[PDB]
Amino acid sequence: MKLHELKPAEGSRKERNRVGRGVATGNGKTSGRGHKGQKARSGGGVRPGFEGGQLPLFRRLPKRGFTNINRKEYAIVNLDQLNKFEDGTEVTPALLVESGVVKNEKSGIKILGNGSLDKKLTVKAHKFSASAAEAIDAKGGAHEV
Amino acid sequence: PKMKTHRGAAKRVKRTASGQLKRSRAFTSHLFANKSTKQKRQLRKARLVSKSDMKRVKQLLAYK
Amino acid sequence: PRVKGGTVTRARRKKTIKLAKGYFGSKHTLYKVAKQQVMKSGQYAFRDRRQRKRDFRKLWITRINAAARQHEMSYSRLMNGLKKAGIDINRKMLSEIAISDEKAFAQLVTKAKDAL
Amino acid sequence: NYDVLKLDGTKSGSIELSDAVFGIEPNNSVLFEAINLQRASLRQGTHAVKNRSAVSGGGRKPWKQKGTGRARQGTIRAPQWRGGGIVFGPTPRSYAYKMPKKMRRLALRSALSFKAQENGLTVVDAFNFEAPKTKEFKNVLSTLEQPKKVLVVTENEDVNVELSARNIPGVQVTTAQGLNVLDITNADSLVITEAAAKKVEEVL
RNA sequence: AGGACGACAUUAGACGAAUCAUCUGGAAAGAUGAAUCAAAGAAGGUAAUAAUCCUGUAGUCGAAAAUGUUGUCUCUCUUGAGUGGAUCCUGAGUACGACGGAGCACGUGAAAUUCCGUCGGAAUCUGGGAGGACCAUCUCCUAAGGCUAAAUACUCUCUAGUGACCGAUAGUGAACCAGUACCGUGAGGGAAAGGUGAAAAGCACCCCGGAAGGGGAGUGAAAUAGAACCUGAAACCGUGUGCUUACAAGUAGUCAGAGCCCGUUAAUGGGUGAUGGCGUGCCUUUUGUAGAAUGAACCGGCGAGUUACGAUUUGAUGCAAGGUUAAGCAGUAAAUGUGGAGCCGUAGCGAAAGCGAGUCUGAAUAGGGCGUUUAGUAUUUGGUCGUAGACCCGAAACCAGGUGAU
RNA sequence: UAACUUGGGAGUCAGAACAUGGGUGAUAAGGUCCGUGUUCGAAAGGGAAACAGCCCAGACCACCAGCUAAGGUCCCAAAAU
RNA sequence: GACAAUGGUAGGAGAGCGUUCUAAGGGCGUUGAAGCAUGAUCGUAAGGACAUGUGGAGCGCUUAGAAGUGAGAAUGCCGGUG
Ligand SMILES: [Mg+2]
Ligand SMILES: [Mg+2]
Ligand SMILES: [Mg+2]
Ligand SMILES: [Mg+2]
Ligand SMILES: [Mg+2]
Ligand SMILES: [Mg+2]
Ligand SMILES: [Mg+2]
Ligand SMILES: [Mg+2]
Ligand SMILES: [Mg+2]
Ligand SMILES: [Mg+2]
Ligand SMILES: [Mg+2]
Ligand SMILES: [Mg+2]
Ligand SMILES: [Mg+2]
Ligand SMILES: [Mg+2]
Ligand SMILES: [Mg+2]
Ligand SMILES: [Mg+2]
Ligand SMILES: [Mg+2]
Ligand SMILES: [Mg+2]
Ligand SMILES: [Mg+2]
Ligand SMILES: [Mg+2]
Ligand SMILES: [Mg+2]
Ligand SMILES: [Mg+2]
Ligand SMILES: [Mg+2]
Ligand SMILES: [Mg+2]
Ligand SMILES: [Mg+2]
Ligand SMILES: [Mg+2]
Ligand SMILES: [Mg+2]
Ligand SMILES: [Mg+2]
Ligand SMILES: [Mg+2]
Ligand SMILES: [Mg+2]
Ligand SMILES: [Mg+2]
Ligand SMILES: [Mg+2]
Ligand SMILES: [Mg+2]
Ligand SMILES: [Mg+2]
Ligand SMILES: [Mg+2]
Ligand SMILES: [Mg+2]
Ligand SMILES: [Mg+2]
Ligand SMILES: [Mg+2]
Ligand SMILES: [Mg+2]
Ligand SMILES: [Mg+2]
Ligand SMILES: [Mg+2]
Ligand SMILES: [Mg+2]
Ligand SMILES: [Mg+2]
Ligand SMILES: [Mg+2]
Ligand SMILES: [Mg+2]
Repeated sequence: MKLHELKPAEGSRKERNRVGRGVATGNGKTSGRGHKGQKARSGGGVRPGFEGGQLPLFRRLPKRGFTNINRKEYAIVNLDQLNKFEDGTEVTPALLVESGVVKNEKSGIKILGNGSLDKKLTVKAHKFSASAAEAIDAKGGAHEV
Repeated sequence: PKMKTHRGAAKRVKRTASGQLKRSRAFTSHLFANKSTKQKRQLRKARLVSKSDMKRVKQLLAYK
Repeated sequence: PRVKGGTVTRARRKKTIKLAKGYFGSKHTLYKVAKQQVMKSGQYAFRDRRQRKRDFRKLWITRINAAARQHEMSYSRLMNGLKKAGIDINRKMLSEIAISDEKAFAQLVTKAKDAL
Repeated sequence: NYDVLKLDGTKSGSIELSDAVFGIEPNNSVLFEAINLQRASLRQGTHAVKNRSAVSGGGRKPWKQKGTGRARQGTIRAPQWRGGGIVFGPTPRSYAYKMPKKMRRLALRSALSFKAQENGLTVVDAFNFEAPKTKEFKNVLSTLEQPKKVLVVTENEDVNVELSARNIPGVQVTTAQGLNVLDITNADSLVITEAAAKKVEEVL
């Protein structure tokens, strides 16, 4: 391409709409605000969620629950994802991270049973679903926490 | 600057897999002698934030 | 960058003023009142293009009426007779004929009367 | 396969350059975004005006709200006033933005491939300049039969080549690491040493 | 606390390449032709637009004197380790408590951690403090004495530069003898106002006039550039005139139309208009305005949805079960390289423990809620929202510090 | 020949007359409050002298062509003394 | 080729005109740029040319980019003049 023949990708660009520039635009004068009231004013309009004095939804409804200070959450790996390692592989958290199956380890690696395992592996993880452990064993492999 | 979460709403909802907002139920605080057994039993069950309310409040929970 | 008012304003207003040539006094001189008058002129011209067709048909009808009465026939009965005779000459042409060669119009009148 | 010429124009040999760098179909969408991005990044953005708060004076109400027959006014520096504050207007800001690295690399490869396909790619064995001489570099360009706008690419900073080409209108000098979409696209022809071409091929 | 010597830098400067001709023109840098330098084609000036005419630029050189930063000598100061556990020391009206306040993102709260006033008031290495009331255990520390560069903030100022910043109603209030003139007792408020020409060559002399002013003559490319002297729009004011008008009821035009006068971007032309039809300005605001509701004397200039950061959606593009970097560092204030900390996605359900393609509810393998039975992510155009004055102008007022009893 | 779903953007929350079913008022109001329809609002054109809301009828632009609607045809003023 | 639609306020959607600046390309200009003035010119609109006079040195065009981008009204501000 040449600097005197530049062309943006079709549909990538659109000219911004300018209000208050005459009647033919269709946004002259009141500039799309209609006539009068709070919403016609510079800076006007109520808080999002305000309902004009009707008790708002998030005050008529009640609060629920608490957050556990010691909450644990595990990086999850399913069997279908384990299917990428060569049979006989020793799958470990380090290998999962390096291979890019797991990005953030969180509180540790849990193996879950979605999909089908098609390889024999020795899997080391912090936790296993009952189904995940059963599938790993049934494919001839082994698992350890 | 960053937009601020509405903390009361955040204390009152949870986002579901499809992006909806699970909510608890009004009329579940007191005066249970004035509501029928069936009323209270069914008020025990959570609902979702309605579509019409979502139009109004969705930005309050953008980070939720 | 800043865009100063520049020349566009004067060019646009001058065009409206030139369109107002011949108007009375301030109306050929001042942009605001010239603009208003040119707006009125456009609206009037739009309306009068349509009114002109009416006016000219009215003129033709009046002249045809006069010619028919000279032949002892009303406009209304002459047009009815021409219709029943199958003659499709329109009012403009009938008027011009009545003006320009009376013998031809008399022949048309006789055709109408025979059809009636 | 591309010819490798000597500064006198004769064929020193041949070189193999990956078509994955010089042989791709250029992606014009990505190339346009890259060019726009570079041009935006060059902007200084130092522009400002004085709003009604910033203009000097204007504290007091010019005359009482009612009774005088005049329009109500609140400060002599309001925007409709001659000498008043500007409504909005420029305010200093950066225009630079980013695109994903993969898109940067794709843009560079697209520009280089466009040169290769337009036949505006010339490979030279080396620049053996010991002292800076604009006249000698001009003669070398003429003997290589180059157009007015030439981008000269060395492997690393070549002081004598830079100094010899610096004053020639339309001639820009860069290194393999310094290649950018604006320079490549502006140039009509690229004159790249064999070492620089190999370095570029490694990088991209 | 000093001293000697040296280096570098700042405060003046010096050298510094290369073009001639003709044409137009008042003038050449323009055009044309033929050359030349370039580590110099940054820039300004010169009678129009110059790499080669000037000032310069690249590059190189330069300091009597003062100042600054530094190096080496000198100078000054100065011991450094281990073993032992008998005794001794290791910051007191302190720590801490109660009450009243304050500060901690934390509004007194279950309120740790930290300060102030008032009152009370420890222990001593087998000690003391902390790990968000509190106790135990464990772990980490060792208060109630002091000092300490750098990375960070800012710009009245100086030097060298930069700008998809302004270009005389803009840009500083101030391009100009401006914080002036002017206003006010005072604090304080606060303007307007740039342009002869390349060169002043700035009109010798004659004529009307008291002068002002003018007509010639002359200078100049131009005076029709003659002193707020480049250009010179509009409102407004005059002189002349082609058509027209003194029986007529007019939002002033429009459509029809003779007569008269012209002759163009040459088009089934231009100016005028006897007479006929039709016809109550514009804006705002209204159920509805010719409205006797609002606004504008006229003309000109100026005068109102913006930008930043977040959110969301749509379009675009790259990559894709992946996608993407932030600060930082390098780079030319660039592109860009590097940087994987972090963020989003790849799994949901539950208040939670937790379980997991399921989970929660439930005594239930029942029923029901939310889920599973692919697509995301980064940047960006558009739309909309949030935080910001957030489209522009307008109160009456509130608070703070000053100035006034002429 | 529409309809529904999802998502982006709105405006509107002063309504009027007329006809008709009713309340109220006095089988008063160009009154007031509901139901139903039309028109105005946001609709120019023809008729009702003039006359948002009545009657006819919904203007993409041009024509010195034709047929009709409401309403009209002695003159103003087109068409039947 | 046919035949269907095209009144419209708030408002939504689309396509465009013109202004200043920037980038690249390609041009114009003392044999006269911009500006101004006049004309019987062209385009569906915003608007675009051409000729002549004035003027005296700067300015188009193409593609893309960016905005202090368009005024008739605010008892608007400043100036000039009725
Ligand atoms: Mg648009
Ligand atoms: Mg509209
Ligand atoms: Mg308006
Ligand atoms: Mg709107
Ligand atoms: Mg309004
Ligand atoms: Mg209202
Ligand atoms: Mg509204
Ligand atoms: Mg209430
Ligand atoms: Mg309870
Ligand atoms: Mg400008
Ligand atoms: Mg203007
Ligand atoms: Mg007045
Ligand atoms: Mg200003
Ligand atoms: Mg010199
Ligand atoms: Mg020289
Ligand atoms: Mg010469
Ligand atoms: Mg206390
Ligand atoms: Mg404690
Ligand atoms: Mg304590
Ligand atoms: Mg604890
Ligand atoms: Mg420090
Ligand atoms: Mg000026
Ligand atoms: Mg000023
Ligand atoms: Mg000023
Ligand atoms: Mg002048
Ligand atoms: Mg007379
Ligand atoms: Mg309305
Ligand atoms: Mg009223
Ligand atoms: Mg009146
Ligand atoms: Mg009013
Ligand atoms: Mg008035
Ligand atoms: Mg005005
Ligand atoms: Mg806003
Ligand atoms: Mg006294
Ligand atoms: Mg009524
Ligand atoms: Mg009423
Ligand atoms: Mg009704
Ligand atoms: Mg009507
Ligand atoms: Mg009528
Ligand atoms: Mg008929
Ligand atoms: Mg008649
Ligand atoms: Mg329409
Ligand atoms: Mg229609
Ligand atoms: Mg729109
Ligand atoms: Mg503007």
